[PDB]
Amino acid sequence: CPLMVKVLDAVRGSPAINVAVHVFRKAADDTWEPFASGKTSESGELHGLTTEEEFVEGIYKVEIDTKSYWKALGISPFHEHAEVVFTANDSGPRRYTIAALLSPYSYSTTAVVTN
Amino acid sequence: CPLMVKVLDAVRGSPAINVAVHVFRKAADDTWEPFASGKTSESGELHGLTTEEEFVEGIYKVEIDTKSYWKALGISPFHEHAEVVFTANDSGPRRYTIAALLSPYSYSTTAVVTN
Amino acid sequence: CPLMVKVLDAVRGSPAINVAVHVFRKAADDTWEPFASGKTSESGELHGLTTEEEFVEGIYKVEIDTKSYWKALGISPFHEHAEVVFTANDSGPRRYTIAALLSPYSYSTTAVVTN
Amino acid sequence: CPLMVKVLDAVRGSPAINVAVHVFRKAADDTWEPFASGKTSESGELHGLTTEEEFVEGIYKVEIDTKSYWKALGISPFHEHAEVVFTANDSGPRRYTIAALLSPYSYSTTAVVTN
Ligand SMILES: O=S(=O)(O)c1cccc2cccc(Nc3ccccc3)c12
Ligand SMILES: O=S(=O)(O)c1cccc2cccc(Nc3ccccc3)c12
Ligand SMILES: O=S(=O)(O)c1cccc2cccc(Nc3ccccc3)c12
Ligand SMILES: O=S(=O)(O)c1cccc2cccc(Nc3ccccc3)c12
Repeated sequence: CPLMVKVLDAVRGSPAINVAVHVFRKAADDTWEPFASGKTSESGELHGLTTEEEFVEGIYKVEIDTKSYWKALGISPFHEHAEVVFTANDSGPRRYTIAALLSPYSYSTTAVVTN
Repeated sequence: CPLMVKVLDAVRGSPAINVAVHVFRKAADDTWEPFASGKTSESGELHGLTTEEEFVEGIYKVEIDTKSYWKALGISPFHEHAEVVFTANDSGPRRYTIAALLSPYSYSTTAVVTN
Repeated sequence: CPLMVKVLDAVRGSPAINVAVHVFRKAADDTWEPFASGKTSESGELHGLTTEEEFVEGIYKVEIDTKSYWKALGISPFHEHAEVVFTANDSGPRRYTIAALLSPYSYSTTAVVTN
Repeated sequence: CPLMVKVLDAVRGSPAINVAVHVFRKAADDTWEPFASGKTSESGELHGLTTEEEFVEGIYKVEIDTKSYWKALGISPFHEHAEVVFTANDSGPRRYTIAALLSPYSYSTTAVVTN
């Protein structure tokens, strides 16, 4: 599993559960092509988006539907979604964990790249 | 000034100077149309992107070109850029300050909205 | 003004107003001695804590009373307070801006140091 | 395991390994009494600090020696250490994960409280 997404709720101090995540890969004509999607689990995690074979070098975009999450909690948010755009590899494939720390008017995003 | 962007370097503890910023607005046909652009000053701030008249209701994307910034400092960062996507002025005109806190493998973004 | 504190509310996207701040300095006997205190203004900022003359070299602790802030807004937060502990002026006098970004179960803190 | 600490390096996008962590419990006379300590593992995690039996309600302080971490990497940091001060329980015991996201001049800290 080369790509994992994790989402935290900073208001409740909990995993952000059932958050939709859409992954896109940048095509040769500079457009965003749908690549993978899912929703975070009870632990706020999303695994099995892709495989090592399919996760080739290139620019990827991870969109996290933060607005719908806050809407379900009855809390007015600022952002439409959180966006994480990055180049897969320098490098030689390894494991990418993208984490998103959510607040209604702020978010932090981190990348842990491990062997 | 209804839209301001501020960028901080969390490695040096200093304003992030000369950071390129591109702003887009979502058109009726669902495409991102160029809206405004500029670079942060010596104080890490970018003003004068737009006017109250031109800053109508809509969905805006603020793209902060973080990769270029880090590379010039000799750092190969994770993200291509920081993205901040939000609905603006849907309850009348407001003033928006978008701040970004930059690390090579992480960023935080905040919004302060005033009436 | 060599020491400034700024506090942001990440739930409301606004300055955190009337937040109590206590500053301490480490004495030669290793105890924390009261150095200065105040509360953030309507802009979320606290100035005039000290002077260049009184702000000598040493280890300082800035205690930001975040729990009291959240409770008044009807929120039971995780942290008692945010702490920021740092050596100051060990390479000559500097100006320090300490910022805190507050969420109920998370905070970020930054420092901008200028000569 | 009622108390877990996790430390991330935001410059390298990696677990922060071999970071010293000291835990204190607030005594009746308002002093900090040493309670538990350790160093983060290769995964940047510290488990087995305490037991459910010993981890009674009260105020705790988790000190993360961030300065020594950056020093070993040859990077000049701002903070002496990161401090996380919190009340264990409202509530009825459960699991506390304290995470710290480290940059040389900034840190974020989060709490995930789970059943
Ligand atoms: O690791 S934990 O805090 O246990 C954690 C537990 C459960 C869900 C999480 C979701 C996103 C990030 C986390 N960690 C995190 C926190 C701060 C910065 C980066 C990642 C989550
Ligand atoms: O405010 S200051 O630290 O003075 C600051 C000074 C200079 C440049 C800054 C750029 C972006 C954000 C800041 N503040 C900030 C810090 C944390 C959260 C949100 C905004 C900047
Ligand atoms: O700069 S602004 O967002 O205008 C801002 C406006 C009003 C109050 C603020 C309080 C603390 C930090 C800020 N900025 C900040 C944001 C991110 C990182 C560091 C500092 C505040
Ligand atoms: O969960 S991961 O990113 O995989 C992660 C992996 C390895 C070490 C980590 C250390 C601290 C926080 C993490 N997460 C985190 C990130 C952002 C906010 C809160 C916690 C760590």
